[PDB]
Amino acid sequence: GTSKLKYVLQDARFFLIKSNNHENVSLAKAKGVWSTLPVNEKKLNLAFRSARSVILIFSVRESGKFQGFARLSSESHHGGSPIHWVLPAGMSAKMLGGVFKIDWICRRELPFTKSAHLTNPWNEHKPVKIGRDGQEIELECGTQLCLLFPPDESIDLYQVIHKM
Ligand SMILES: Cc1n[nH]c(N)c1C#N
Ligand SMILES: Cc1n[nH]c(N)c1C#N
Ligand SMILES: Cc1n[nH]c(N)c1C#N
Repeated sequence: GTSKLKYVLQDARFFLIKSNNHENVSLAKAKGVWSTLPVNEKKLNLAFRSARSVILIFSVRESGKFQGFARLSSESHHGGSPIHWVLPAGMSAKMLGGVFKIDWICRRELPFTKSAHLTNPWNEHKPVKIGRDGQEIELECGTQLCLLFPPDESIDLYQVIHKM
């Protein structure tokens, strides 16, 4: 069902995360982690303290799809095991902030064609697929976007509910 999912999303905050390649999303899905530039790291740390759930919705550039969504389980931290991100020409591993732990809620894809009816008030009411890495998505838009994803029957939200 969708009842536990709605419970996790109640009063949540949502952020669009844009990866330049599939490899970084694969790493995030395998290891339960994400690292972003310091400008976004500061926004996510503030959001984590402010809301009962902070949801990252991932999209690989030029893929025409979202690749899933996850909930922050921690603020960012440094000094952990290294993560071999594949970075665009211009981004360096030192330039990345710390590492956030994340719990995946859905590892399934959603094509942009399916979210064409959702606009984001925090990005001039443009379609929700449009946004820079780190763009915040307003509550109602973000909730409806997450509810469009196919259910991921491999995930049990019971443990996520307990972290809240
Ligand atoms: C209203 C409201 N409160 N929490 C939500 N996920 C919503 C929506 N949509
Ligand atoms: C890794 C990572 N963190 N933030 C990004 N825009 C990427 C990529 N590609
Ligand atoms: C991997 C990894 N590097 N840093 C972390 N906090 C993790 C986790 N979990």
